[PDB]
Amino acid sequence: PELPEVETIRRTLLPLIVGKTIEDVRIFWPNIIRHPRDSEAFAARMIGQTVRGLERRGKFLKFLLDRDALISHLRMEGRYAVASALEPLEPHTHVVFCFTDGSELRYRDVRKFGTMHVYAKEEADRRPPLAELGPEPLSPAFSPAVLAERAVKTKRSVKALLLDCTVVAGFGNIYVDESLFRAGILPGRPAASLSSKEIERLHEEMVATIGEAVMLYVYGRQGNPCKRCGTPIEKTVVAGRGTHYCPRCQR
DNA sequence: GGTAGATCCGGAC
DNA sequence: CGTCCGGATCTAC
Ligand SMILES: [Zn+2]
Repeated sequence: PELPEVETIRRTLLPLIVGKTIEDVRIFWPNIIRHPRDSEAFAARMIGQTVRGLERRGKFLKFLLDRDALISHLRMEGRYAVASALEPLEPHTHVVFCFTDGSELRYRDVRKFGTMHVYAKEEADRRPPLAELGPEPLSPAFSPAVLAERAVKTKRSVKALLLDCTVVAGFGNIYVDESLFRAGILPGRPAASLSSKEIERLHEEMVATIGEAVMLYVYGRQGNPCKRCGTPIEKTVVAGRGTHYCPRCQR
């Protein structure tokens, strides 16, 4: 899921697990667990902790417990569900947190691609994967001035810049293509080639696109007419990713 | 120290 | 049906 979907998950999941105490943690694909390296240690440390909150940073969910934070990334296909311990698990369930009330928080992923890290709460923000995360795209800390500073110091494309999690947190491939289209900027443009007016227009569209979705012009629309000018949308590879643009609207 | 390339994964061509 | 593809490391020029 993208950042707006992660925010929805954070909002809806919290009341379903807040105040529940972990009684067991079952791990069916150990590779999901990244810290501690031993999944038996990951399971053992969670037991007896109560869920106190749920925050989001970028596309990461941070489950706040008594002493620990569990930091979770779903990638494209991960999903959480809260359900009864009496019912059969859905396919591709890799990690289950069993609560003392007979309910469970279940993690499901066909692609087996998500990650989980557990640290003492106070350590979480200074260790992987949160450690070098950039500002929230909807926060004042992400300003056109911060964006200009990163753009001018790199040789990379503007698309590669926006994909960099140290520049802005959790801004997905879909939103990068959509924001660049709305801003009228080609995704292959060197980031340092952007004018001051382009930078602020880009920031503005980034904030609008992501802000709208939390409260498509190009992505996946290749070979189809641009909704603004009727030019067929093109697809290319930029920064190793599928990249969608209108070659007339974007410059 | 910036940055491309390697790495993980399975459903879909 | 070997290869393609997302995000965010981690590795190593
Ligand atoms: Zn157009």
